[PDB]
Amino acid sequence: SLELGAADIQDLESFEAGRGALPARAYLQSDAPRLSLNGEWQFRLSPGSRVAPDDGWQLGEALNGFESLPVPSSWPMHGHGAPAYTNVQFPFAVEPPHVPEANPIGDHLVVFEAGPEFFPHALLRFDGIESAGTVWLNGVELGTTRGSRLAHEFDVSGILEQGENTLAVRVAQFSAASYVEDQDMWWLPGIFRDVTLQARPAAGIDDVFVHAGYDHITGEGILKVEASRGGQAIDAVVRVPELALELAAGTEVRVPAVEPWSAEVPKLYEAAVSAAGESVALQIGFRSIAIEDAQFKVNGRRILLRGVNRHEHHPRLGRVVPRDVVEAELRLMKQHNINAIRTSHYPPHPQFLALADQLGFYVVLECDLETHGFESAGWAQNPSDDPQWEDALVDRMRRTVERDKNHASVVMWSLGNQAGTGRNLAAMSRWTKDRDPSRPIHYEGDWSSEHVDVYSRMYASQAETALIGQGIEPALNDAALDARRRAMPFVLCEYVHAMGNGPGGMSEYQALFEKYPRLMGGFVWEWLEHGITVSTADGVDHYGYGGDFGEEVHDGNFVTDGLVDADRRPRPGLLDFKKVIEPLRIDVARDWTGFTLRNGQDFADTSAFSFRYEVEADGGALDGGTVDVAPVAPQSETVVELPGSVAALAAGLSDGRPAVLTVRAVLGADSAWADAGHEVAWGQSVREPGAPVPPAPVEPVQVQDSELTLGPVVFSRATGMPTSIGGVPVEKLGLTLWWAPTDNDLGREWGGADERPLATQWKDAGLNRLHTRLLGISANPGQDGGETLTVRTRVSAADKQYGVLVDYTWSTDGETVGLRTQVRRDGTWVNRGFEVEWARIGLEFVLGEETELVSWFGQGPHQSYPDTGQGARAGWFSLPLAKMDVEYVRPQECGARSGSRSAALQLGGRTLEICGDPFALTVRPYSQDVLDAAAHRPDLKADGRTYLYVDHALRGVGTAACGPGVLEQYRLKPRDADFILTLKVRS
Amino acid sequence: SLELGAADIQDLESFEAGRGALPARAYLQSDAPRLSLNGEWQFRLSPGSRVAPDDGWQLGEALNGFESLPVPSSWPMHGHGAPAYTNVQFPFAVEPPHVPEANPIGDHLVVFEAGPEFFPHALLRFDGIESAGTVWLNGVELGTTRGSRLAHEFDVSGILEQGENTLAVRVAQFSAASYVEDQDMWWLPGIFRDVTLQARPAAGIDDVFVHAGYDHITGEGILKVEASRGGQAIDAVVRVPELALELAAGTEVRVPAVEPWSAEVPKLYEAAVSAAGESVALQIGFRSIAIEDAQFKVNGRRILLRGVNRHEHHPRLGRVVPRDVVEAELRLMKQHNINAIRTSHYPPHPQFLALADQLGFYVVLECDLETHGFESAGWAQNPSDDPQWEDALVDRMRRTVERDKNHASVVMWSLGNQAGTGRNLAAMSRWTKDRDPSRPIHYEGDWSSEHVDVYSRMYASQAETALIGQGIEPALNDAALDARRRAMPFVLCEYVHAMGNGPGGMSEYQALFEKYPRLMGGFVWEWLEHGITVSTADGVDHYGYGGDFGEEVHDGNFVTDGLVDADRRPRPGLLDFKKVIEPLRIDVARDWTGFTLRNGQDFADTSAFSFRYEVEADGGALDGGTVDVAPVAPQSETVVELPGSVAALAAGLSDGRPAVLTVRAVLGADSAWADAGHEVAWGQSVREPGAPVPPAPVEPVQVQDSELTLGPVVFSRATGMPTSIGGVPVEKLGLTLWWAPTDNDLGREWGGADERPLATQWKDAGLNRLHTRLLGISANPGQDGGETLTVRTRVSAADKQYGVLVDYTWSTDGETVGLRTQVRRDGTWVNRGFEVEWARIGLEFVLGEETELVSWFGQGPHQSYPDTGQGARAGWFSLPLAKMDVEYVRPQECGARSGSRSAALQLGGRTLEICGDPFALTVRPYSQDVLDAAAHRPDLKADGRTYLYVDHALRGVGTAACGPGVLEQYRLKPRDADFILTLKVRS
Ligand SMILES: OC[C@H]1O[C@@](CO)(O[C@H]2O[C@H](CO)[C@@H](O)[C@H](O)[C@H]2O)[C@@H](O)[C@@H]1O
Ligand SMILES: OC[C@H]1O[C@@](CO)(O[C@H]2O[C@H](CO)[C@@H](O)[C@H](O)[C@H]2O)[C@@H](O)[C@@H]1O
Ligand SMILES: OC[C@H]1O[C@@](CO)(O[C@H]2O[C@H](CO)[C@@H](O)[C@H](O)[C@H]2O)[C@@H](O)[C@@H]1O
Ligand code: NA
Ligand code: NA
Ligand code: NA
Ligand code: NA
Ligand code: NA
Repeated sequence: SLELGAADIQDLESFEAGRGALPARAYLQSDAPRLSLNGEWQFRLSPGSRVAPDDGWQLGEALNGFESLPVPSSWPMHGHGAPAYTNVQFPFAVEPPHVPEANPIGDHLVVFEAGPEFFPHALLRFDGIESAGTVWLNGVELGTTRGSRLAHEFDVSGILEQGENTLAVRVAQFSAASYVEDQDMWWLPGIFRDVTLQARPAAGIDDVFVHAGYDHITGEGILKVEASRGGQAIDAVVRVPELALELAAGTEVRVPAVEPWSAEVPKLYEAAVSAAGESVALQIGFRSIAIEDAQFKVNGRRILLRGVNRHEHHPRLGRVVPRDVVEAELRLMKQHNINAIRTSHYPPHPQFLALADQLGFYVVLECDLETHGFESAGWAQNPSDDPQWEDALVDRMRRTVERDKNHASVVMWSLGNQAGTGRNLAAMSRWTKDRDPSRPIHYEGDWSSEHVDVYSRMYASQAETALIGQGIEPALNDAALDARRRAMPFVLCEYVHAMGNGPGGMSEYQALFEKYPRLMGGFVWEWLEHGITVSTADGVDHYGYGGDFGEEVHDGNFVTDGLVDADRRPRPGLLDFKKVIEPLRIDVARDWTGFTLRNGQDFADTSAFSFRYEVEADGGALDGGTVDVAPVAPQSETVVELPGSVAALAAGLSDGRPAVLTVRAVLGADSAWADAGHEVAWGQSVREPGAPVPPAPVEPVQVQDSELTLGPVVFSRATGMPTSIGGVPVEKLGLTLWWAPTDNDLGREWGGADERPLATQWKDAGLNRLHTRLLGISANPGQDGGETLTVRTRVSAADKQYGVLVDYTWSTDGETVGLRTQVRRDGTWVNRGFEVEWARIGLEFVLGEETELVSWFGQGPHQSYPDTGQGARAGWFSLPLAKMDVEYVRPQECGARSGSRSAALQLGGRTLEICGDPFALTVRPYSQDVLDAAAHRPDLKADGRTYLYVDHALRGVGTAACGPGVLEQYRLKPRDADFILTLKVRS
Repeated sequence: SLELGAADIQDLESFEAGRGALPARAYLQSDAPRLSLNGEWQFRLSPGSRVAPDDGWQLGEALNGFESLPVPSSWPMHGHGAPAYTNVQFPFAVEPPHVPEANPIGDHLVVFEAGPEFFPHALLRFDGIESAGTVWLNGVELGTTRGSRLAHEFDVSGILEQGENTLAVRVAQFSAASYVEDQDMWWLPGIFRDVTLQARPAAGIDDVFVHAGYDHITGEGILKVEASRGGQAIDAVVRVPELALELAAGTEVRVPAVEPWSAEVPKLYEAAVSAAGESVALQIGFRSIAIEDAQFKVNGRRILLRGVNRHEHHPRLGRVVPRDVVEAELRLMKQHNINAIRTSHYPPHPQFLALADQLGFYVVLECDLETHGFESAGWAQNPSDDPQWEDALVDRMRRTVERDKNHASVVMWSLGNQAGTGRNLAAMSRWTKDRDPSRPIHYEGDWSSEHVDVYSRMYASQAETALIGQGIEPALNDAALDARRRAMPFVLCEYVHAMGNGPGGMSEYQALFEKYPRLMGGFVWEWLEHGITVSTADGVDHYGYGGDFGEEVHDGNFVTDGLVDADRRPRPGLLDFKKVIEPLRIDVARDWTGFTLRNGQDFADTSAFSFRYEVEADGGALDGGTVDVAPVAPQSETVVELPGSVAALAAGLSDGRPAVLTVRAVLGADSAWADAGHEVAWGQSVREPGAPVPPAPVEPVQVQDSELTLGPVVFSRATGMPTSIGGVPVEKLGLTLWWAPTDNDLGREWGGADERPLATQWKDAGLNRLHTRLLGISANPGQDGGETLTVRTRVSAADKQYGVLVDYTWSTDGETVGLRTQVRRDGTWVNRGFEVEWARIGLEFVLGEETELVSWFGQGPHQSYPDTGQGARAGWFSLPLAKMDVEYVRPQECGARSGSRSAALQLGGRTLEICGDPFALTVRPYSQDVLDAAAHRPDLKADGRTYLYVDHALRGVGTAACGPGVLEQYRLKPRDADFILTLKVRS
């Protein structure tokens, strides 16, 4: 037997959990001495175990090939190898427990000083190593770690020396554990969380288990704080000053009155549990969780989960998320009305839990387990059902539960994610129910729900959710399991996939959540895009995604699928989501006399809010103020009268003058997560502008050799298109039916016998390559010697027989231009046996000058499509051209403003104004073909023109990248259509 | 009505044939004065009719915007616009008779002098204008042309002036006629054939119709030469000096003895038909065509068509094919045993016909008609069935037939190609049968064969051809039409699609052609690749194809699908085809005493051939000479004894010494198409070398820290791979299962429920991204203290569970290395529900040095795959590395030499030798991933290494790009396998 490295590889292929570690326990704030070893370490990378040197480097002397590296780190974020993104696919051959030969081996070393306070007893703590670590101290092997997002501690008593010590950690990227860590995210090896030296004084406390229930009938707290040392219960004193409590650890007491903890009102009581040699500081939130009548209840009430799935990602540091970024993003979530977080799909940094307790989120704390890439072989060799993996998988769940069991914010334990069904998941569930019966068990991966307490699905359609909400979904084959599941409350652990332009269809889910008590709510997939900052040639910065780092196998931009970008800048989807889940409903009376107010919170009344009104018109604000609202109880409603001035202003409005009344609920005072005046909810009533009246056609057509003139518009006699409007140069005018595919349009819709993505259906149909034939140009009798001009055209694509006849009828009184567009199908829009859907029915104006400013009356400020835009409110908006765009990582259709009544483009010295019945407005400095061709933002280039899109109809954007496509009501099937616009140019 | 250009466009949209032209007639060699106007014209291009100037340019004075252009020309070959390639797709919206707005308009003008010999009467002749011409002479409109590959003539009497004249031609690229000219080829507008001024003397001859039949019972010729003027029969004298004939035009006579015309023996008699004012020169071939007993017969005998489809293309001049290129390519065809040409899919240049008469080809003369792009709408609006198109389509057939009706080589008229079924095709057939009953009618497009005389298909499988050959194919629904068709002979007008590496499966068709009299044979698709020469940055030259010229819609490299490249360099497919269709069969006796000889010709005996033998061995030729063969009649056979020296040499051969006896039939004398010694047919008998005997394993394994040594091979202990063999650096060794997809592998195979191209099946299966895990390395007891070395590995791909266990067992005596490779499936090779096929079972050696020379014993010199290589003969070959490659336009797998027994690579100072039971050999200076990624030849780059492929098994290459995929016997399904090689290095 002559091959090198067999012992190292045999360890990496082990099914066992780590070796040599102390018992799993809680992460506890203690007064015991501690020393963080975070900082600059020395690092050496080898390409595999068989060539990783056995050169005594653990002793730290004469190190050849080492360089400095910050720890904690994801080491491919610092030039060592490269990030690699796969979704489901494993990046190595599926032969568990075997590892590939190409397996980055990172040797880590740091020298540190240990003072006398770490003797006789201390330990070393590692809060995360991806995926397999071997640890030596002063050349002595302490043990190994498995479970990349889990904590390990090693006793160093009698190995640590007073004074200088050398810590050495060999980290393998891949191991047998990789087979159970197949989350959809970047593969990033490293020592990516804290390394800590902790003294273990005699007569100390190793573990604590807080039990703090709430009796919602009596208002009492039920408190018991367990404390142990070496796995044995110990004498300790628990003190809770604010509740006047001094009690023994280990005894259950009834606190006469406590204020209960919820995400809405995250009341925490400071406490300490003390033994002779060590004191632990705790924050106690009293709350009880119960499943009753097919509802998930906290403190006696059904709650609504307004959730997101939170991965840990940083665009420059990988899995290392700085604390200030964590604090800021949780405040951002609260500021967008989120009340719940799922830790997809592993425990977070241990510091996250106290922030969730404090700011207030319902947390689904999920174990580090995912075997998704076994699905493609029918789950053959799945670790979840393989007896050899039982100890490893129970260990993951044990470490998960033990670390975070004291936190009020944790309201469910999750076994893992997309790991199939199997006996080891049952073992993990049984262990958890025995250890901590206070929290229900979640696991979507087994739809029978045999070993869980809630029925969880991901991306179930709105239709299926409505059936589940009514308790009428199809039965399981097993009657006993069906009865159990039908009595469970239902949660969407992932829904309304937020990739690219979208997500559409959020309102339809939310209406069901509000209607059906069995529905717990849902967690958007996902909070953040995992973009990785990259540099172009001129040092331009942009986000990269799958395949941008040389991966042989990858899943492209599927890692950029979030409500916020990697730097936590909101995508439009977050602005819409904030509105969808707003915790108050404000319905403003049509006559502006008042508003109906429903408090949708579960526990809090409306006393935290100030209720403000404003009336706005073309010239700005006309009236505004605040109104007193007696506190509305949770789940109750009332009618609030507005001051008489408001309705009087509505009564005096001249007909056709637009005006908007907005009623807003804002924070009356600073909270922990935002300042006074922060907006939480709103409602509006709009007095719409009258339809624009088309101008009298009193100008005639002036005919020249090659041009025609009709008031302010010049036409080409060869094309029939305008070449200038009031001096503004027009390079092209034509019909649009297509847009640059969104991420959703690139996904298959599994619903019918056509599984081509919409984008492919469009390409096959030629919708991206329309051409127009001129049929004729004629002038017609207008008014008082005036003439209208009708240009007849037909739009089709090469090699297709279907088309649309498009007639433009132009009229002018000399200042205002009337444009009537009529579209008529000529032949059936069917291609490859399937009917062709359209993205829109609209016009593209290509103008020969650049636009500096875009203003409009309609919905804003951000984009809106038929099935999105909930956060776009009625008003007057004005933006520089650049701010009309949306910086999605892969450029795609975006930036449309649906519901526009008027628009004004400032092209240098002129202003082009458009009016009509509702239209969507888009303005870009590059063409649709440039947008579609661009894979990253630097691929976009301005060409000196303005591309102006005026759409009479748009389709929805849906969530077809993962989950439901566009709902039926928002699909755009070929039809005949006609629409009127007016245009005019101002200097 | 204000749009510009409506009259021009109305003409372009006309359904009528041209206007103003003289009656269609034959192309005739006359003594009437003539003046070619070919030469430098003046040319102006406009982008469409509506902007094409009406500026009096036809008068030729004050021309603004004109530049010189050669005529004839395809004008996009000279910088004016660009070539555009589509296969089926129309490049404009399918709204016949309407034309797109983007429609290149080329104005052509030339000034010329007309002497007195062109008065009083002359005409102007245009032999081709694509697609619509309007002609003016001295400002007077003569008429228009429709039918791009058809001739038009215009009477200029009284318009032509003595002295200077100005000819003006406006040419539209697209017209209504484009709908009926949808051939799979480049769209190339232009005046692309001759322009001629011809005097029409009084008492002349306008048309001639030669009837020259052959009575094969009596040997008589049946001759009647019709002559007419102004459409009326005239008095003229026919003289045929060689047959001692002087007869009146219009009278049928019986010539007592004539020598008949065939492609094999193209006897032509010179003749002249003379009136008082004009004499026409003719070449008369006597031959009669008959369909009898479901056979296509010429001169009383069934013939075998050994055919190609000939387009007219030139890589720098487009549709203009210089005469010297025509002459050379027809000689090249004869030199590759071709005897038949289909003029796909329009009449050729008129000069082609006399060359075919002279050199000898059976010609299928096809009308300019193809409506293929209507198929995708179920043939809705197909012109072939639209009454408005009757006159246009009958006109095309009339001009087709009238031009070429005097040529003996034309043995069938074809109505067109892929034009569906319809009443206008029936009209064309009826017109043709009435006008010229002497030639059968061909048209594949209507499978019922209602209006034809032969049953024609394209790309029918070998299986279906065998059924048709036996007369047992499934019946038509209509019993009367079925009876008619079952009594027709059967031709493949297109088969064994020759795109890229291939075509495979030619032998299986040919065996059927020889077995079944109903089978007429077939015409390969196609003779030439339509590559267009393009230049890179350093002025490197390469061929471009579809999409390389900016086309919005195109069909890529489907235009490069020929037996020869655009410069008429043979592809390997032509070398194989020559052998498949060789007209003699030579079967050499195993004992080398003689050979069996079958004469497969239809008319000629074997007297044109010299029969040569040669015996070759490792040291070169050992014996050779000629042998006398009494002439063998067509379709007969004989046994020919070889001189005794040959068998004596075979008897004396020491066992295991390779030697090859080749018997060849060459031209005994110069022919019109090749020189004496040109090889026509051959056969071989090979005395195979014994299996190489593996060396005694008497060397032990020498173990060092990181390396192992076993005689001349050094191994890495980390990988188990050799790092040098006898000093030759080895960078990598591993198993191969994949190759860079051929054009055929990129085509769908419609046969089963998996319609993914093989290339896609491979990509989905990960076959292009294999990885290898090392399982162990061990030494084992050899002989006399010697050791063998077994390296155990497993090959798989990321995210897959299937693999193959590959064990390498190495042995050496110190000079020769034995390598045994054993492959064993581990798990089922199924992916996405379908079994994964392999391209090969082989080894890739990546050597760290360049190869200058590759030599081998096996088959050669050119490439061979399991279902190709018929033209590769047994022998010893040696080539510089560059000449191992094949210059396909899109690089792809190619260059394998199947059937190799030994190989020698010269890498500088060393020679690496490989021996084994048969293996395929490939050697390249770049990797497979470079080959697969390259879209054009300049994308290939040498990297300083040698990539050496030794394959124990290969799959076939088939013709899946269009037609049958790999036949079952040549498919390579996953299996277990083992194979032995020996290696040794010489300095
Ligand atoms: O295919 C549905 C079926 O598969 C199971 C495991 O057998 O769940 C797996 O597949 C689901 C569908 O892709 C995933 O949603 C789930 O996460 C995964 O574990 C069954 O539970 C389910 O009935
Ligand atoms: O970082 C969270 C932090 O944001 C602050 C200050 O920026 O909150 C204010 O700022 C937000 C920026 O959009 C406002 O949207 C928000 O309404 C406002 O309170 C801090 O107060 C908060 O703690
Ligand atoms: O161009 C046709 C022309 O080729 C010639 C001379 O090249 O024929 C000879 O050349 C061929 C080149 O490969 C040989 O393969 C062929 O065997 C040989 O006769 C002319 O004779 C022929 O007319
Ligand atoms: Na609910
Ligand atoms: Na994702
Ligand atoms: Na108040
Ligand atoms: Na035959
Ligand atoms: Na082709």
